[PDB]
Amino acid sequence: ASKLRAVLEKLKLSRDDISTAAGMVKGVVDHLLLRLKCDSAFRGVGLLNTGSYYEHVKISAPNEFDVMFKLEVPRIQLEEYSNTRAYYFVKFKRNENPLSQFLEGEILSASKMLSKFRKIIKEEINDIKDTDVIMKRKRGGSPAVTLLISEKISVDITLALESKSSWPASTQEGLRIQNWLSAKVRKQLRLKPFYLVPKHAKEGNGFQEETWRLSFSHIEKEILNNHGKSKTCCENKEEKCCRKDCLKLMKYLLEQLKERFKDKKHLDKFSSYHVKTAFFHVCTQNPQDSQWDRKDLGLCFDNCVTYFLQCLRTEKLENYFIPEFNLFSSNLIDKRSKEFLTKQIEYERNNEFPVFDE
Ligand SMILES: Nc1nc(=O)c2ncn([C@@H]3O[C@@H]4COP(=O)(O)O[C@H]5[C@@H](O)[C@H](n6cnc7c(N)ncnc76)O[C@@H]5COP(=O)(O)O[C@@H]3[C@@H]4O)c2[nH]1
Ligand SMILES: [Zn+2]
Repeated sequence: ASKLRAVLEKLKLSRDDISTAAGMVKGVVDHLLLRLKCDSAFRGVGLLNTGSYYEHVKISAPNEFDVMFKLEVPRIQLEEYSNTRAYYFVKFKRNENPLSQFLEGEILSASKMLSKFRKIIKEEINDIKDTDVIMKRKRGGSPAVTLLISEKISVDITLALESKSSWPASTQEGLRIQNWLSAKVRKQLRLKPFYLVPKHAKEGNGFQEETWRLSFSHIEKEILNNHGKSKTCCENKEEKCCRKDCLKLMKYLLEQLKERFKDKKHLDKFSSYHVKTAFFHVCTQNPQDSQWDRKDLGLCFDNCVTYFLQCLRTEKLENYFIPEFNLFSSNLIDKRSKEFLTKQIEYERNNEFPVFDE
């Protein structure tokens, strides 16, 4: 526990780097919001509130940042890419929109949208003269256009259609927070927009470049900051839970494991979204603030680690919002690599976590 307090103390020692670093990110992002609004399609574009540093800037890892550009898109009609409960075709309600230039039938093409997004951004980068910034569009069908700044700091930018209609059927039994946050809050949250991002649905070898995927990062941000059964959790000397510290340690335990196997990238498919998602399932499972007292940090950390282990062991980690979307299927992650991480976390848990030593 005091070993873990030590670990949290160290992480705090870099709270000011990711302060100044994030101020660069916010600075560049604003340049983009200007040029994109000039375009007719992306006219009503704006920043989505998903991050802690500077209100729109999310931190996934040290020196990795994350921004969502939301775009209001009236009259959405969804067609599920069937049996893949998170992936959707997108249609307008038949009568005209400016997004017209991206249709492929009755369908809004994701990659067609993504392509113009990119040329607009790549064009602003080829113009700015103060800083050296570059493009890194590399990874496997990601919706993220990724900028790199002064060879140190990297930003994921995501286009996000905003639908203000009722969440789709695949989320009906998701966001199971009624025991934790309340039936009341779940109705409030599920009244809020949802977002579609242009991560395409695989077709085996390639993709289906007209399919979007659901996102709820703004809900994730809210249930992280408004995290207690008590409405006054973490607001006074008497209600200090360790919920946020427990998510930080989990994210950090994954990053340290990832460095140790930097040789062959044996764990490269694991992700802080996996640790976050699993941490939400624990909160659902332990709903009371009494179950996250601050002086019980070591116990709470174990609770998080075992459920993660169990998720790796069972090859099942449900998306928090779409219960039939299994982030740990073999569609997505090989049997072999999940075995790998179970062995290394199991050992880490059984020996007071030597990965956190000096
Ligand atoms: N900035 C950003 N926002 C996204 O929504 C997102 N979705 C994918 N990616 C990247 O595309 C690639 C494809 O991974 P896949 O989608 O098959 O599994 C993903 C994805 O299902 C899930 N995930 C990550 N972010 C989100 C998110 N905001 N909403 C839902 N699921 C997410 O966790 C898995 C690990 O992905 P990452 O390894 O962290 O980055 C992925 C990866 O590079 C994203 N990058
Ligand atoms: Zn709290």
